[PDB]
Amino acid sequence: MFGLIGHLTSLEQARDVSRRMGYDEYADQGLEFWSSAPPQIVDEITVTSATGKVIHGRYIESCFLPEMLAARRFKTATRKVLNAMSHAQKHGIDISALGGFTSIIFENFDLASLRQVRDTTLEFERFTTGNTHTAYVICRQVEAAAKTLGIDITQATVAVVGATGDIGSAVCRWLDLKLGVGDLILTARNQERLDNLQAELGRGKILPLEAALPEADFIVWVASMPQGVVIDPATLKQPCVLIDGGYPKNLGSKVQGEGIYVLNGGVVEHCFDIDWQIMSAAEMARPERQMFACFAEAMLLEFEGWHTNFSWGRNQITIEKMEAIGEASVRHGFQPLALAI
Amino acid sequence: DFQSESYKDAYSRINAIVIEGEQEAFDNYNRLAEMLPDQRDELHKLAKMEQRHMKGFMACGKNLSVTPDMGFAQKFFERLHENFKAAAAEGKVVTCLLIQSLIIECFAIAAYNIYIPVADAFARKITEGVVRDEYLHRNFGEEWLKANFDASKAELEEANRQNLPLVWLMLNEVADDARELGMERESLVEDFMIAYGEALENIGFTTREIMRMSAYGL
Ligand SMILES: *C(=O)CCCCCCCCCCCCCCCCC
Ligand SMILES: CCCCCCCCCCCCCCCCO
Ligand SMILES: [Fe+2]
Ligand SMILES: [Fe+2]
Repeated sequence: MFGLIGHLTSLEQARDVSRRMGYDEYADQGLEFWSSAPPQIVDEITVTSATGKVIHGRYIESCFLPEMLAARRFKTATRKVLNAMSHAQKHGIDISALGGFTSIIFENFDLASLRQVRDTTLEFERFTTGNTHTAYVICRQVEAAAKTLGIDITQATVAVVGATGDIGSAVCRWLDLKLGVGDLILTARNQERLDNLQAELGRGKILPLEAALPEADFIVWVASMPQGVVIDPATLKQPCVLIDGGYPKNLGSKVQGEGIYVLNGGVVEHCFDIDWQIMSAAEMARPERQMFACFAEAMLLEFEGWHTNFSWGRNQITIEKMEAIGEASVRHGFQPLALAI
Repeated sequence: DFQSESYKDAYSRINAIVIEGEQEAFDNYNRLAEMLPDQRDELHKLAKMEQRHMKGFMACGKNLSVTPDMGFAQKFFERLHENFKAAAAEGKVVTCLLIQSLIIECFAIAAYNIYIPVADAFARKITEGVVRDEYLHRNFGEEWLKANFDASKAELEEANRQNLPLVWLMLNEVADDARELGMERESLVEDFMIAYGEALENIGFTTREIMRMSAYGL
């Protein structure tokens, strides 16, 4: 049994998705109610691999909302994640993806040292962040978008916004060693983490966001932003490819214009219909086929029988792990989401 | 953290609530023993194990130099007492079980869990003893109603509607009180909903049912 632990992107989305399912009690209430709400299994999932193997899974709603962080409800947010993980273990789920901000909260607030949740002791090998698969998928999306637009990736500039993060640092390593990208712009908040990533990569310029934007042919957005920034088209090159891998989306608005291509980063599409409701709630273009890559990782781990915390922690993702999850990804029938033309 | 000044004021009513709570539990379980003959022995066991908790919390009010306001605590439980006595008088055992082994137990589970990490060392040690018993009392109500689920469902839904809103009123009454002891209302609601939703799932309710039932009155 695999598990998917996620959360909604806003209170308005949470109230809308609740009302659209039968959950009217959650649709009528505000932040304080969500702050005390328990985790809930709200979807049963069956997936068939291209190899024919059938797996089963469950979606767990954590009831975390990004506004909790802006309202500084840091302890609330911590409980949402720990209660959701405890819920997965109590129900005997073998491997669960910590989607979206639940993995970020887990790391930023050192939740490893809080692993006793009521009568439960969390077993970290039953969880993955899914970040290895997300980093792999985003790299394939860069590669394919470049071929699709007639851009030579070895002659082009890629800016990685969030380059010090777990996903961002993996993408940088693969863009360097497997794609031979022309040049790499590293962008992030922590100077020391940037300095260290530049050393370990042996290349890349460090630039603030406002100076990275106008220089980039591709911008990979993998920043841990609760909110989403507003980018004016006029500041960007033409053509520019925005790969927005954030959840919530790093692009707080629709960036549309001449020579601007926006791609939902870290999304895969399956060769078979999947019977479930949660990707409709997530506004995938094809909600019966498409899903976030971190959730696909949990499916891959269950397909392969790799019941372990395959993606864990921060900055531990290696090229060989990305290659391994990527081969499993193709084999079981997943393909990276491509530019929509 | 002080264990000084207002903490004793607040602790007077809280300790009172827990004594009376454990008292109401002793009685409710005795009357259930009459109401269910074929488990009269088993119920009498849980009932006695409750008096032991009451002694334990008497002790907690002792070595912290607190005198518990037994009047306040009796007003605190009046409605649920009133609802219990009337249901038992009418022979409605399904409703009695929900009040005592589901609602009141999960109230205690939530309260004590939240209390332990902010308790002084002595009360914390004792509190940690009781909390695991309460989970076992919960499981008695759980397993009975689970055996008689089809026959009991409608009355459970009715008793949830009649009594769960009292929990919310009670948590509001005692809120800022409980804050002085270092315990947040938000965490109390969550722990209650977690433990109550759990018992309901074991009993047979589905997720949308539990979500409707657990939030009723909130
Ligand atoms: C992975 O890489 C990022 C994953 C992001 C998290 C995706 C969560 C999708 C939302 C699922 C839909 C929620 C529906 C249940 C709402 C229930 C409310 C009571
Ligand atoms: C202990 C402080 C918690 C604050 C919440 C109010 C006091 C506790 C609620 C009442 C608990 C009653 C439990 C009685 C025994 C149930 O088996
Ligand atoms: Fe008790
Ligand atoms: Fe009890």
